Amino acid sequence: LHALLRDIPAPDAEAMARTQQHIDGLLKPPGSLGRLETLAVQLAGMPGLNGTPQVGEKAVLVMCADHGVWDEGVAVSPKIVTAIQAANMTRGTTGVCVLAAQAGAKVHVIDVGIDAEPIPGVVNMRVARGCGNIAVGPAMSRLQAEALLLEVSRYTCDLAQRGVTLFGVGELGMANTTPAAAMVSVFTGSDAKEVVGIGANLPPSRIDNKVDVVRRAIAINQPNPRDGIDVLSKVGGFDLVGMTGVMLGAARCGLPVLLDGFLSYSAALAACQIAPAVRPYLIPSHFSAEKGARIALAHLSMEPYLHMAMRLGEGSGAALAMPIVEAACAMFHNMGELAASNIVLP
Amino acid sequence: LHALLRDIPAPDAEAMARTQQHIDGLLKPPGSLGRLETLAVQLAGMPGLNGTPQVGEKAVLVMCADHGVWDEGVAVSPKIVTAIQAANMTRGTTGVCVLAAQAGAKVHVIDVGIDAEPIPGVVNMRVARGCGNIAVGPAMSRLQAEALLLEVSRYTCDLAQRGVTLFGVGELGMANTTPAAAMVSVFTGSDAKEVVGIGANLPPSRIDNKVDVVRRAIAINQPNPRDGIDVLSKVGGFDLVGMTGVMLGAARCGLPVLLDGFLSYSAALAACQIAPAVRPYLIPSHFSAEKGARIALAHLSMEPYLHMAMRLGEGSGAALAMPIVEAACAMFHNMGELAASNIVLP
Ligand SMILES: O=C(O)c1cccnc1
Ligand SMILES: O=C(O)c1cccnc1
Repeated sequence: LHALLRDIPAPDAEAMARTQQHIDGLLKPPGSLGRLETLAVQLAGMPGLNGTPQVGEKAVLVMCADHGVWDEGVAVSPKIVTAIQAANMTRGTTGVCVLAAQAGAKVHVIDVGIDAEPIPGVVNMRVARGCGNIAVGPAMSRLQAEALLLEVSRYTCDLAQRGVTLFGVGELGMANTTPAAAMVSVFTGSDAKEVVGIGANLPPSRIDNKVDVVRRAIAINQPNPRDGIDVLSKVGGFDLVGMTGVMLGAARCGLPVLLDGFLSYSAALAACQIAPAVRPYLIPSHFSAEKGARIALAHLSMEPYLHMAMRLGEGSGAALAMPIVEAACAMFHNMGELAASNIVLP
Repeated sequence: LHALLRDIPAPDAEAMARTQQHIDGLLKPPGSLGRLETLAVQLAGMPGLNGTPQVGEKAVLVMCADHGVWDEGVAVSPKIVTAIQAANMTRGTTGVCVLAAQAGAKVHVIDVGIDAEPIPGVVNMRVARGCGNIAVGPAMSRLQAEALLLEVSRYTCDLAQRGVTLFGVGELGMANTTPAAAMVSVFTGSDAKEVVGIGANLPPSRIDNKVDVVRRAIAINQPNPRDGIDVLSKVGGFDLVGMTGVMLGAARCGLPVLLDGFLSYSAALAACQIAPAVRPYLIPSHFSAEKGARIALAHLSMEPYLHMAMRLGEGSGAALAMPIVEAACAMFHNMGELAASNIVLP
């Protein structure tokens, strides 16, 4: 693990300078394609990409797990929905499934801690049958967190060996917006009231209780904001841990990862805390409708491309942004050049 | 023309109610897919769509024309770029071409007033060799404007007869951000300083002159803000007119149109002024980097989906948003149902 973190490659400034120059020569006013240009250059700096903006195979990794905090009445969805939906993920009927198919991406469902019998067809990396209730103690042990990070990290880099060049991260876990909010509060230094949202249609009344639960989790566990693993293990969850693991894995592999929504932002804060070298590999997708999204994004210094008021999760926003990534590549490789048309701009 | 405007269909409230209900039953918390849901319902109300969110063939119509106002020093691109780029549109090397191909859309290049010899391969609907210089008089005659509207309108609806279900609008015309700004100022009641941008890399110094040119255009022509055709003919251009015509055509045909950037917003204001019935058929794509974009969008009451800081034009933003439209359709048709999984949410 220390190794892993040690070996995360820096971005290739040389490939990036070459990309920039190429882009500037394209058939358009310089910088006119804005964020599409910046993205392309960003991709070019990624070592696993072979010095150019490219997209080969695509995969969305969905981390599923249950949370003990569900018992605190912080979620209106029945707990069993985690297991049901995970199964549905196998049949291609879920939101992420439909969107991924549209993007030509494959979905990998990973069980990191569902509180139910094993689901056939789902990748088994189960830590336990749901994590501890963060309101009265830690979600899991440091060991458990570190092990899972390692395991998902490897699984991720391994997919690279098989042609995957672009990853997307997602989750599934009833009540997971609670630990997500706690992490955000901790890493950001924001008060819980500011970052706690309605999650999956939590009624406005019930909010207060959610905020109190978050506060309790923090007071009780005293996670250290300077230690991302500390935070994850104390006030996070298996699903959140697995997401951070995908990010660590892609980075080590020198490949890009598309974030999803709120849950993903929380995992991204932790990953960046654990290894700042991770940052350049992350790509935002959309702007989550969750209340604490703006704050989380600000701390990551990211501006998402899509404003869809989405708040489903599962990696649906990541899938939806994949075509954008491919567009930056198409632009880069298929557009004609100014010089060739004899166009000279001041 | 009065006919045409007369026959624009209202949206189908019945299909819309049916869509909403179907969406609510999908495998996700209600309203969790946000804007993707709203879009789907919007499409379902479009009569040319057959009561459901569907996307058959896609087309981007690019209206090319030159402007006499170029002589006022309001643009740094050589005038000839309009003709060059129009030709390039035929070879598939431009920005819109590359993006449309990625979206599986076909690009139709239409010459409505390029100041050069006819370009083989380009649809010929040329009004004149560039429009009049709005700084000292009107861009064209009311007759000319009305005729072009009619002609493009028909061309548009005709494509429908051949399987096109989704249109995208674009333009190409050196100096066109000047008339675009004038229209925006007029329709919005905003002062020119607020809506005049740098267009295609106009140097900061040169701005002042651009603002003065806009003001002059307005003082001199006295366009009537309550008459969209009046405004288009006086302080618009052929390209702008053609774009409005596509919008009128799609609406009459009861089909959706994806807007592009700043130039497109200006055309949309005019179309809406001419026929409010047009509004429900319009779909924003991205948030143009042009200074006056926020104001124009506010008046159209639209919030774009994409924030890419783009400012190329040609219909590139429209092409980039097409996958989003298809996503709303995929969601609608391919997702599983709550009831089927025995999921009950309060
Ligand atoms: O932003 C998300 O991904 C999200 C928000 C609420 C509930 N589930 C997921
Ligand atoms: O927003 C646009 O479409 C645009 C802005 C500047 C120059 N050309 C096009």
